Amino acid sequence: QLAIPPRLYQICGWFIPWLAIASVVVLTVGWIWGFGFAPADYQQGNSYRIIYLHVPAAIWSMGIYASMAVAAFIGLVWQMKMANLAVAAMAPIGAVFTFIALVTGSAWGKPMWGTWWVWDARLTSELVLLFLYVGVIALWHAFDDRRLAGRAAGILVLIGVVNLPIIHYSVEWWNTLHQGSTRMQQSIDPAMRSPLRWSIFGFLLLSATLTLMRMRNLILLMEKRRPWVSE
Amino acid sequence: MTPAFASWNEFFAMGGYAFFVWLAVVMTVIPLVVLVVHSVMQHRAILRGVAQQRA
Amino acid sequence: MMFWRIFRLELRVAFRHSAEIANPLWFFLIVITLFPLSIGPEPQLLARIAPGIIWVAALLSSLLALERLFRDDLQDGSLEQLMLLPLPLPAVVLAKVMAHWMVTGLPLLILSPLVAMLLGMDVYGWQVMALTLLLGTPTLGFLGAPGVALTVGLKRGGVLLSILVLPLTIPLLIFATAAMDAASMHLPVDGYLAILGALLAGTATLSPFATAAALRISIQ
Amino acid sequence: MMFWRIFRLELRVAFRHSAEIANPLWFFLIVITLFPLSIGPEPQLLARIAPGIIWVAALLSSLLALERLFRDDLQDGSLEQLMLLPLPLPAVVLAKVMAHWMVTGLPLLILSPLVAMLLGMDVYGWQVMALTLLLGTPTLGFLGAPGVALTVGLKRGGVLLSILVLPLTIPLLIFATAAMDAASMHLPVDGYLAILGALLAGTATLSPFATAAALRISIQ
Amino acid sequence: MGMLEARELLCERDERTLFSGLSFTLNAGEWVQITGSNGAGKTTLLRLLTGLSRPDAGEVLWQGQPLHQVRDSYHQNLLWIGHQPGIKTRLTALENLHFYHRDGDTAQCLEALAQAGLAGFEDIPVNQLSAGQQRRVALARLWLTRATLWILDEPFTAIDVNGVDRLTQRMAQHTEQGGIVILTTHQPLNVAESKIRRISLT
Amino acid sequence: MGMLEARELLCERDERTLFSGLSFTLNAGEWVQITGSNGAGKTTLLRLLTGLSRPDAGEVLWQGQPLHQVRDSYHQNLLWIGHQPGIKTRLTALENLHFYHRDGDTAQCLEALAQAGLAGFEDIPVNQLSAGQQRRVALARLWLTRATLWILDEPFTAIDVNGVDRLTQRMAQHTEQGGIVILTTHQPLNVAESKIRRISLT
Repeated sequence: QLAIPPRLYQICGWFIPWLAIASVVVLTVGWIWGFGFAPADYQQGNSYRIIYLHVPAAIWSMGIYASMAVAAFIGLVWQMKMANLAVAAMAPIGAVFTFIALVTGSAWGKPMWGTWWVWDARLTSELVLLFLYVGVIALWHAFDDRRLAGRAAGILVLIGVVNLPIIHYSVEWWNTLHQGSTRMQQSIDPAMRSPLRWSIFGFLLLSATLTLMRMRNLILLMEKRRPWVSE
Repeated sequence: MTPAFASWNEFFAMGGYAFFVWLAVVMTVIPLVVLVVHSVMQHRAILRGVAQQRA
Repeated sequence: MMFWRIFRLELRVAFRHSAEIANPLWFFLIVITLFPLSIGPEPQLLARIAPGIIWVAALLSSLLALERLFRDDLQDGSLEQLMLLPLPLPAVVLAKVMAHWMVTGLPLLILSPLVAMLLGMDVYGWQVMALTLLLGTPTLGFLGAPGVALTVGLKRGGVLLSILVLPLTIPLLIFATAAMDAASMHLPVDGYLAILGALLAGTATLSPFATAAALRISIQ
Repeated sequence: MMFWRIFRLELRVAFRHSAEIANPLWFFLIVITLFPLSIGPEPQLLARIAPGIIWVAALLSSLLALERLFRDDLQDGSLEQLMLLPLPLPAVVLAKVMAHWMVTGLPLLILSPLVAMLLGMDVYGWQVMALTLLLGTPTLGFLGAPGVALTVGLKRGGVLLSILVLPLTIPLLIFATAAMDAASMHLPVDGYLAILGALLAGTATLSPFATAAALRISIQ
Repeated sequence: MGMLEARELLCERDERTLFSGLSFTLNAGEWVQITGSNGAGKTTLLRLLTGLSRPDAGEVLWQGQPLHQVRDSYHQNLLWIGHQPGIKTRLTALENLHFYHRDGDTAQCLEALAQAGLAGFEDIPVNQLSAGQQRRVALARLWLTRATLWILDEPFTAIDVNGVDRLTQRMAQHTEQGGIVILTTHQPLNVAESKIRRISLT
Repeated sequence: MGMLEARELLCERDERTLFSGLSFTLNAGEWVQITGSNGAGKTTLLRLLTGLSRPDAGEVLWQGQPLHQVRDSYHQNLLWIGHQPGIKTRLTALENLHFYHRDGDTAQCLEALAQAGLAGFEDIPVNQLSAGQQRRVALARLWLTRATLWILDEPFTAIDVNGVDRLTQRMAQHTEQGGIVILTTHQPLNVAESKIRRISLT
C-alpha cells in the first residue's frame, strides 16, 4: 500500500488536471454567488464582502501550517525523505496566503479604523505566522546540500507548532491589556455562510493544486542525477 | 436570475467602498497568478536544465 | 565525562575566549546609553520607554552572545560529545546552554542596579527587572539553542539565527514588558511572574531534546 | 577596466546567485515589529521614537554588510582586484561600496512605505523620510569603508564594538535623528537636510582615497 | 554473536555512489584498514560506522542491536579520532586529557603525555604548540582510555617516525588482547601485512 | 634599460631575516624558478616584486622606474596567481573568465577553458566543482592574456601530470615572443634545465 518509489511524479500527474479544472468551477461559484448575490450588512454597507478574500486566506493560513506538522512528524520519526520535502513544497503557498490575509485585513480596516495599520490580535497573529513562514523559507534556501534542508525545516516547523498556541494566546491577551475590547462581533448572517463555505472549499482545492504542482517540481530538483529522468 | 446589485458598473463596482474592495481583490489575484506562473516556469526550466546538462 | 565536568570545562574555556564574551555586555551598554539621546531626554517619556528598550537591548545582547555557543567548537570540538560521554545528548545541551547563561545571563544580571540607577527606576523597579532577567534570560538560551544548532551547519551567516530565534521569543517579551509596566504605578506584580516561570519550565523541558535532534541534523 | 563590469560583478554575486539580500530585509522587518510589541499599539508614542529605531536598524544592517564587503574577499580575492584592474584603486572601491548601498539602501527605500505605515507616520513624514535614507545610507558606507582595512584579522566579531568607524557615524546620526523632529512637529527640514548633501559631497570625494590608503597599507 | 557488523550500507552524495551494499562482520581482536580508492573522503563511511550520520540505505548493527536503540553502553566502548583533533585549543594539554579521564587523574595523564613525546610540554596552552605536536595531544588519549573499539581516522597525519612505532606497538597489544582498531592511512604499516584485514569500498 | 631590477631587497618577517641584499635584475625572454624550502620567504618575495607589499629595505625598479610611481601600465601587463585561486566561490568558470578577459569575447574563453581541461564544465559553479579544477580554472588565463610578465606562485598544486605537461608546453612558447616568467614550485620541472634560470633565496 505504501511502497512509494520515485513514481510520485507520475502519480501526481493524473491528479493535477482534474484537481485544477475543478479548482476554478467551485471558486467561480464562491466568488460569483457572492460578490453580487450575497446581500450586505448594515454597519459596513457594501463592504461586508471582503470575507471571501480574507477569511479563507486566514483559515487556510494556519490550516496549511497545521498540516506542516503532520508532513514533518511523518518525516522525522518514520524517517521518510519524500514526505519531508512536502514541508518544503507548500511553504510558499502558506506564506502567500498569510500575506494575502494581512493585505485584506489592512484593506478592511480602513473604512472603520481610519488608518491602514493598527495592531490587532486577529491580524498580528497572521503577521507572526508570516514571520515563521519566511523563517522556514530562509532556512530551506540556505543549505547547499539537499536531504538536510528538509530535515532542518521539519524540526523548525515542529518547534513552531509547539510554540504557536502560546504566541497566539499571549497575543489576544496583550491586545486586551492595552485596547480592552473586541472590534467585530462573531456574526456571520444565516444567508451569508454558504458562500463562505464554498469559498473555503475552493481555496482548499486550489491550495492542493499548488502543493501538488510544486511537489512535481521538488522531486526533479533533488533526483536529477538518475536514469529515471531519461524521459 | 436576480442579482444583489441593480445595474452595470455604475451600480456594480461602486458601493461606496469600491476602492478598498477592488484593491483587495486585485492584490489577492496577483499573488496567486505569480505563484502559478513561477511554479510552471520553474517546472519547464528544470527540464531545460536537464536537457542542457546532456552535453 | 560528568555533567559537572562538562560545566567546569565549558566555564574554563569560556574565560580564555575573552574580548568577545563581554562584547554583548558592551553592546547592551552602548544601546541603553544611545536610546536616551535617540529620542531625547524627557522624564515621563524615558520612564515610559525604558521597559521596552531594556528588553530589546537584552534580546540583541543574547542574540549576539548566542553566535559563539556552537560556532567555536564546530571545526574542532563540537564532536567528542556525540560518540562519547554516554550521558544523553539532551543532558549535554542542558549543560552547555546553562553554562552559556552563566557566562552571559549572569553578567547581564549583575549590572542591573547600575542600569536602574542610571534610568531612575526605584528599588521596586530594581527588584522587578532583576527577577524578570533572572527568569527570562535562561528561556532565551533554551529558545536560541535549537536555532544555533541548526545555523552552525551553514557556518556563513548570523542573520539566519536571528530570524530563527526572535519570533519564537514574542510571549516572553510581551509578559516581561507587561510586568514592568505593572511596576510603574507600583501595583503588586506576582501573576506575571508565574507565567514566566511556567514558560521557563516549558522551554527547559522540551528544547534540550529539540536541540539534540538539531545537532544530530547538523553533524550529518 | 570598465568599472561597470566590476559593479555587475558584485550585483551578480548578490542579486542573481546568492539570494541573500532578502534576508536583512526580513530581519529589519523583525526589528521594526519588535518594538511595538514591547511598548504597545499605542499610536502617537510610536510616531516619535520611530526615526531612532529605523536608523539603528539601518546602521546595524549596514555594519553587517561591511563584513561581506571585505572579509569574505580577503581569503581568496583581494589582491587581484588590486594587482589587476589598472584603473585607480579608489575607483575599484567605489563599485564595491556602490554595491553595498544596492544591498542595504535600495531595499530600505523600496520598503519604506510599508514601514512608515506599520509604525504610523503621516505621508509628509515619509516624503522627508525618503530623502534622508537615500541621502544618508550611502554616506554611512562611504565613511565606514576606510576603517575596515584589517581591523578584524580573522575573527567575525571582536573590535566591531566601536573601533574607529562607529564614532565617526554618530555625528551623522545626530543630524538625521534630529531632522525628523522637524517632521514630528511639522516644519520643513530645509537646512538640516541641506548639510546632509554636503556630507555626501565631502565623503564621496575624499573617503575613497582614505580607503585606498588604508588597504594599501594593510596589504603592505 | 559477534560485535559490530554491516547491513547493506549505502550512501549517496548526490553526484556519485561512494559504496553500494557494503556488508562486513568484525569479531574480537581484528585489525581493519579502509582501503577503498578515494572517490570522496573515507571519513563518510567511518562516520556512518560511528553513528553520527544516518546511512542513506541499510543500517549498522552493534552487538546485535542498531546504534539508535543502544546509545549509552556503546559510546563507552568507542573512541573516534578524526582529522579534527577534538581538543579545546585554549587550555593546556593537561586539562584536555583530564576531561576524558574517568578517575586516578593527575597521576597517569602526565606520564602518558610524556611517553607520547611531549615531555616538558604539559603545562602549556595547546594553541602555542606546533600542528605536528597538537595532533600528539589527541593521540595521547590512546594510553588512558579503556575503550574496546578504536576508530582512528588518519592517525599518522603529522606524527614523526619516532612515534609511529610506539603507536603501532600499543595498538599491537590492544588488537592482540581485545581491541578493534580501524585505520585509514595512505602511508603503509611497518608492521607485517599478514595480520591486517583490508576491505575496499564496493 | 631592462625590466624589474629589485635592488638590495630586505625583509624581517617575525624574528628572522628571510633574505638580505637580493639585488637581481630581469632581462627579456627570461624564465626563472625560485629555489628554497617550505618556510622560507617564497610568498613574500613574489608579493614584494608585484608591489602588493613594500620591502623593509631596497626597492623594486620596473623598466628602470619604481613600481609604485608609474603603477598604471604595469597592472595591464602582469599576471599574478597565488596559492588561492582568486575566483569567487559561487560564480561559474565562464563568467569569471569574461571578467578577467580584457575584451569580454565570450568565445575565446571557450577554447581557453577547453585547453585547460574542463571540457563540459563551463556552467557548473566552481564550489560544485572539484578542488584541483578550481586552480586549473584560475591558471587557465594563459591562452587569453598577452601580458609579458607572469608571476606563478605554486602553479602545480594539485593538477595531474597531463595538466602539468600541457601547461609547461604552453609555458614554452611564451619565453621567446616576449615572455618573462618567474615560478615558485616544489615540483621539479620536466623540461631541460638549460633554459631555466634558478635564483637561490639567500
